[PDB]
Amino acid sequence: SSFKAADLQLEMTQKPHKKPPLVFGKTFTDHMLMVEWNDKGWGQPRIQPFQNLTLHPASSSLHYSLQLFEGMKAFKGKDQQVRLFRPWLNMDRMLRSAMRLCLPSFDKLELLECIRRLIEVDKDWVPDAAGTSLYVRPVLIGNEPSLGVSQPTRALLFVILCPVGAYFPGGSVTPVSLLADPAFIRAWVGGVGNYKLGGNYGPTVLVQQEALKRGCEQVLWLYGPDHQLTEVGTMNIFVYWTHEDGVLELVTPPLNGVILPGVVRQSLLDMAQTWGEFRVVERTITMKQLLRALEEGRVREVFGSGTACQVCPVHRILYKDRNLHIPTMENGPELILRFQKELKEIQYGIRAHEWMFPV
Amino acid sequence: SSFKAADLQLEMTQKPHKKPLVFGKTFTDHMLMVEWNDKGWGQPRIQPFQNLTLHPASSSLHYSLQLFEGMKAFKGKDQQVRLFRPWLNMDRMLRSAMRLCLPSFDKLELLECIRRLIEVDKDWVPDAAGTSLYVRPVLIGNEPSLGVSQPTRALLFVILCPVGAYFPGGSVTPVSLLADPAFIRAWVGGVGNYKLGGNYGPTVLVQQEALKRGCEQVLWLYGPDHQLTEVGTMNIFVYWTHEDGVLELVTPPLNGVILPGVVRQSLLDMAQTWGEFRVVERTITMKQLLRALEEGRVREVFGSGTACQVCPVHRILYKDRNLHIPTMENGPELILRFQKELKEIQYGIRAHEWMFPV
Ligand SMILES: CNC(=O)c1ccc2c(c1)nc(-c1ccccn1)n2[C@@H]1CCC[C@H](NC(=O)c2ccc(Br)s2)C1
Ligand SMILES: CNC(=O)c1ccc2c(c1)nc(-c1ccccn1)n2[C@@H]1CCC[C@H](NC(=O)c2ccc(Br)s2)C1
Ligand SMILES: *Cc1c(COP(=O)(O)O)cnc(C)c1O
Ligand SMILES: *Cc1c(COP(=O)(O)O)cnc(C)c1O
Ligand SMILES: [Cl-]
Ligand SMILES: [Cl-]
Repeated sequence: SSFKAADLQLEMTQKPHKKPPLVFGKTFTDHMLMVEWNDKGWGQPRIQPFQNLTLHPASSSLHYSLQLFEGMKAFKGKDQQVRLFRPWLNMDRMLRSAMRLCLPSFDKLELLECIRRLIEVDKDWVPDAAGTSLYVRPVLIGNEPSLGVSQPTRALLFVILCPVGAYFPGGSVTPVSLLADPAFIRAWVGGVGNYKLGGNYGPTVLVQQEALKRGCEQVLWLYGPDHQLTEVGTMNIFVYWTHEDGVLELVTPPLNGVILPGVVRQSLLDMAQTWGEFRVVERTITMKQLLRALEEGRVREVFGSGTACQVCPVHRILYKDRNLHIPTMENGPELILRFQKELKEIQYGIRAHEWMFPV
Repeated sequence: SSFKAADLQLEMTQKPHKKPLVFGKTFTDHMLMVEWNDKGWGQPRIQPFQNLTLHPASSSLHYSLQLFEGMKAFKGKDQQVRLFRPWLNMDRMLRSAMRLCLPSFDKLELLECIRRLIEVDKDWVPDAAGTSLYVRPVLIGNEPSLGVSQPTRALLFVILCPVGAYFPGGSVTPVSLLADPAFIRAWVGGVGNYKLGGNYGPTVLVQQEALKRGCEQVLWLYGPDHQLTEVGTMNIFVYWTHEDGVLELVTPPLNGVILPGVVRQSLLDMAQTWGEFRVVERTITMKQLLRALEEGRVREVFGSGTACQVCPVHRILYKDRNLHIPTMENGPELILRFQKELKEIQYGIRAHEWMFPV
């Protein structure tokens, strides 16, 4: 069974936060969704003032990382209408994460409505400046007051919101440099890298500091003896090139266990497939193929995809000691600009689309 | 710079709870709490047991900036309470902290604080055969920020649980293991060698799969040669006559996918000290185990950890095929010897530098 949006309880706040220089993830809206689960099943969902959590010191969320999260954006169009981008995919992914951690199942459409209801309550937090959005952070945590390692008998689902600025505030895509060092592993086949679980991120903090120490902005996560490019930072990685077989192609790593199935990533594949102008494939990509392709001037554009930026160009990769220039910016970046344009059009209501869910 | 035990703020409880055991559900009256931030560590405080108040954006809950430890205090016949090799836990906790970019601290200061805490709740430490006080330190990040970055805030706390005897009737009872290579606990280059919360959540579903398949625990296999790495949340040992005809005690080496257990190390030390057979840290593969079993060379297989000290293994389900492991048939002599000596040391029957008095 599941909590129902029909049973939503609303507690409006009596201490409205002073509304706003928006740094991602540091500013929170006035309300939050909160739903508890125990042996009686799910409690009633409530929207309530933004407040601290009270947790037992033995809560399984804090000892054995019984935790998962989601990340999606709500967009305010020119028509002043707020919409969520392909939220159904986030709910699908959230439910898969929950099952992987033996956390309680819920109804994806019910949570979607509760989230819709929450954003409606806090709709005046949704900025409308170009490229801005409201970031939605649903979380599901185990909350058993017990040091045993087992399926929890209690859990907490909550959602908080953050207004965020344009990822490219200059009003144009700015490329990033990547550290590609095979010493670091994000995830492995047989692991849980393909689920959006807190456990996958904690260990990356030190690696990201190492990228900074070596003059890079983000980490290119390599995997295997053959140095497969899997993801970049917290984003999916795409390469637009002419492959060894002479075919112009957009490639991204396949969903074989080490890749988080990004909503933007799936959207880019869907869009590109639909245009039908070039080959679009899911295949592994090795550092050896990339080096060769750069030597032969076959690489046009490399970029990350994710809710944060939508698509972010890469201009450099430090692989061991070798500094590799990636000619993304010298090639438009045509495909990147085309993706941003079409996504912006869809997201901000410029052109009505099944991918958008009205608040 | 670390917090100091000298600065301890004691706040005794207003209303003490009545004493009694399922592991990890009963807690004592007090807990240690220390806060960290841009001004460094606050002052440590032993305060009554109580809830944590966390910002809903806490990095402990979003990005698993969390680590823990697990160790036991034992109350001997002289009613003195002793911790088993706590310095090793402190060493391991600090390594974990550094791996997650959480604040460094002084190992001796934290141990003294834990000692002070246990002293305050000394009467919670049970003394019946096989019982102990379980000590659970935790360090968590606590940034009120969704950025994935080094936290500028953190929380170190320690809670305590009295626990019963791991074995019913004071007698080792063996377990069955599921050995399925599809499930991978940790990878070379990963963080399996640190005691981070993120390593445990993913195992919950795998343990359920184990139960569904008639087994009690998971045997964690690694690599294309199906190396035996760990069993459940414990290290794994094999006592056998090796391919070269020599009697040996073997356990996988600390190559990155193995958690360096305190009991594990103590079993190696103890067996090395007896100098009666070969003690070695070497990779163990399923192929080697199968051939050894077929040739009658395996005497005992067991796990080691703070939970039970040593736990015999009598069956492994591998590739839809049940392998009988003749551990109980062989005494289990080594297991029993290890348990007895650990027990004598732990409950003070024999003096030993491994024990830290409270
Ligand atoms: C307006 N800004 C946002 O909407 C935003 C910004 C950052 C977000 C954000 C939203 N959401 C997240 C986030 C955090 C954890 C998991 C998933 N997403 N993050 C991560 C924070 C830490 C850095 C990380 N950046 C990268 O991985 C890369 C930059 C360039 C390349 Br190529 S990769 C993004
Ligand atoms: C009296 N009991 C205890 O002191 C006790 C019991 C269990 C403990 C316990 C104390 N402390 C922990 C624990 C939990 C997480 C990390 C480390 N230890 N655990 C784990 C709980 C989940 C099951 C796990 N068991 C195993 O892995 C195996 C049993 C037999 C073999 Br062979 S393997 C132990
Ligand atoms: C969330 C996430 C993605 C995909 O992001 P979307 O916003 O769903 O496109 C990719 N990789 C990692 C590591 C992530 O955490
Ligand atoms: C804690 C732990 C060990 C070692 O336990 P000790 O009690 O330190 O001997 C081994 N393996 C795993 C997976 C653990 O969590
Ligand atoms: Cl969709
Ligand atoms: Cl020691």
